[PDB]
Amino acid sequence: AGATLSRGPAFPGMGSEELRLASFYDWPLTAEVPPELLAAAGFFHTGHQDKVRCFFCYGGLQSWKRGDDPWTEHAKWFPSCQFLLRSKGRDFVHSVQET
Ligand SMILES: [Zn+2]
Repeated sequence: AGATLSRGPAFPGMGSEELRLASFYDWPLTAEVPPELLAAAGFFHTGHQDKVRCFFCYGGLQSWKRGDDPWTEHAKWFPSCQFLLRSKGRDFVHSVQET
C-alpha cells in the first residue's frame, strides 16, 4: 500500500525564480528577510504584508524575522516538498526534522 505524492507544482507559473523575485517588488520595509533568499528557496510573495507561498507545495509562511533561513523553514514545515528535496537533498531535510 501507499499513496504517492503528486508531481505537479501548485503554481507552475511561479516555477521561475526570476518571476518569484518580481513578486517581492512590494516586500515590506519592516520585513527582515531578503527576497532573493526567499525567492531562491521556492517562495513567492502573496498579499501586501509578509506572507509567502512555495510555488510547488504551496506551503504558506509569514511573520519573518532577521536570521530566519528560508530553506530551513521550508524543511521544518513542508518536508515532503519535491522542489525542496531536489534543491537541498534528503539529508538536509532529515536534519531539520530531527532537530
Ligand atoms: Zn515547497
